[PDB]
Amino acid sequence: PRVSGDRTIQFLTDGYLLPSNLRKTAGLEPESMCPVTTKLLGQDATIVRGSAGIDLFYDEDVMQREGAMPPVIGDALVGKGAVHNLDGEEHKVRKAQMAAMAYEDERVAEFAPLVAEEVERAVAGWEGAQGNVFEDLSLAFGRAAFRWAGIDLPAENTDELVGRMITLLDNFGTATGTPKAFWQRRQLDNWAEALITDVREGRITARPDCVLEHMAQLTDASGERVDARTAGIELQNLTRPTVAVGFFASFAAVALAENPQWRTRINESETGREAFAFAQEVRRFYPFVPMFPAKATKDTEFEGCPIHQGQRVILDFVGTLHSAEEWDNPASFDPERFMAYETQSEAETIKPFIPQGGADVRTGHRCPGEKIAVTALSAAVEALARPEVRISAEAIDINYSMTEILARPKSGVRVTVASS
Ligand code: HEM
Ligand SMILES: CCCCCCCC/C=C\CCCCCCCC(=O)O
Ligand SMILES: [Cl-]
Repeated sequence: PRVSGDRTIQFLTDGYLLPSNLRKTAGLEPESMCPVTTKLLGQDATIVRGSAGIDLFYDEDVMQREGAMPPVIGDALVGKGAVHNLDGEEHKVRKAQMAAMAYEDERVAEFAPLVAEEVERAVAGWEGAQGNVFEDLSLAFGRAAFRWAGIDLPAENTDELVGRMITLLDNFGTATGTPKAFWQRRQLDNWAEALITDVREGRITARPDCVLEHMAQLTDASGERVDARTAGIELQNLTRPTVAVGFFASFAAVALAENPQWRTRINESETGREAFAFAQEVRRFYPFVPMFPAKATKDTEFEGCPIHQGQRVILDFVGTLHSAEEWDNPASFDPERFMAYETQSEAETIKPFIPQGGADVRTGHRCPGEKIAVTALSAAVEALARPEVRISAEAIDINYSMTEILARPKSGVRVTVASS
């Protein structure tokens, strides 16, 4: 199945609708698991979804990531030289050091009380006042992430830096926004490089064993220190994605407005199980990652479709999370799907549940921050569910576009907390 011509421009016009539009234009039936091939950025790109597509995408014998993400997105979103761009043993060494920070249960346990405290502070700010879920909980997540990582700055400086991260996250995916995103990336990289250099030179003392110390000690496969700007880029890759949970928190507020019986169950629970299941089904249901790219390292073949060395293979995330072959009633928002699961580690066993990537965290490129992200999102769900939180139901607060990346309600979701 092929779609003719170069469809690069259609990525910007279609956003999250791009993969299902191309499968339709190719003549596939709805719910087909067949790959579809088009041209993007002057080369072939084959779009795959579902369990077999996951197995292909994460097969590092045939897939590489260097050069897969277009720089206009990647250099703004994750920065130059980031772990996302690495392959092979160098990738494994860098990823081990980053997963040691984000993915270890004891470090997650350190994050949990910090994010609960910052969420509670944001929500207290809504009392008798006009709050904004996206802006205020993204800020709360960023404050928690800096405290968690051992980045110790005056409150005004932290808020300003977290604000730059929000501006970057809110703008990197559009034609109008990309100059703003690249401006913020420049300032943040200068800031993080200066901080790493200050730690390495002894001008700033980092808490022993904190994330900041470990990023200052970041080394490559030969044992040599990574340069200071790259280390600062990796420090941002362990703090900015926590800020980005604000997108899921905005959707969670929408979902709580739309699912008042689940909201009641969360408020009446003693266990946190409903809030966890609700947070997971927010990550399954709402659009965040549209798709993600890799490049073939050698000629190969996938379900009768030839895959040429150097072409892109694009895993369609929305189409996997919403595949009727992989899920029962995928268009239904239903936290019961996850009520039998107790931890994020257990949720990893669900093969098509890939909101932050698939396969294995330490041996592949899968996100190492899902435990942090579910911790932050669950804290948000529990605080947003409380009955004194009044979530706006106006159209600009509830609806979101599928044709712009990233997606969120235009207003950010307006909220207030009832007060006496
Ligand atoms: C809104 C929340 C988040 C989303 C939607 C998200 C999504 C993703 C996705 C799609 C990938 C690429 C997976 C692949 O290449 O196959 C990824 C990788 C990564 N994420 Fe997350 N993430 C989030 C939160 C976090 C958090 C909280 C952290 C750390 C504290 C984090 C750190 C990373 C890192 C370091 C990588 C690169 C891993 C590698 O290439 O080996 N992310 N994330
Ligand atoms: C031709 C290449 C086609 C592939 C284009 C892929 C577009 C990907 C768009 C957005 C990726 C979102 C990644 C998740 C961001 C949140 C975590 C973070 O801050 O790093
Ligand atoms: Cl299911």
